[PDB]
Amino acid sequence: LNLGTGQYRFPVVGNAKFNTVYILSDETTPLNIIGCGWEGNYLRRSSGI
Amino acid sequence: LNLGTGQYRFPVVGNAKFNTVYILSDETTPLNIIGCGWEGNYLRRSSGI
Repeated sequence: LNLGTGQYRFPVVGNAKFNTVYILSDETTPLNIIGCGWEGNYLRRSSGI
Repeated sequence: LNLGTGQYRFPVVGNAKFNTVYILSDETTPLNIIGCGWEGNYLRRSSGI
């Protein structure tokens, strides 16, 4: 088998309101997804509360 | 149809105690309102508590 263990990093570049990450595959093969992270620049100008 | 998805930003300029935002329309057409935000300068001189 070709199975492997995480993680896997991949660029999701752009605004948060517009990027829709999704996982289609197919297959004759399993998968497991444990967690999901993200990073990114955050800048709110109006310092709230 | 002409439906669309948010957001929509629009100036509510002035003091908070005096601005009354409200939504009349009419129509033969639906609407949905999910959330509402606002920003604005806040300056309380007397640093309370």
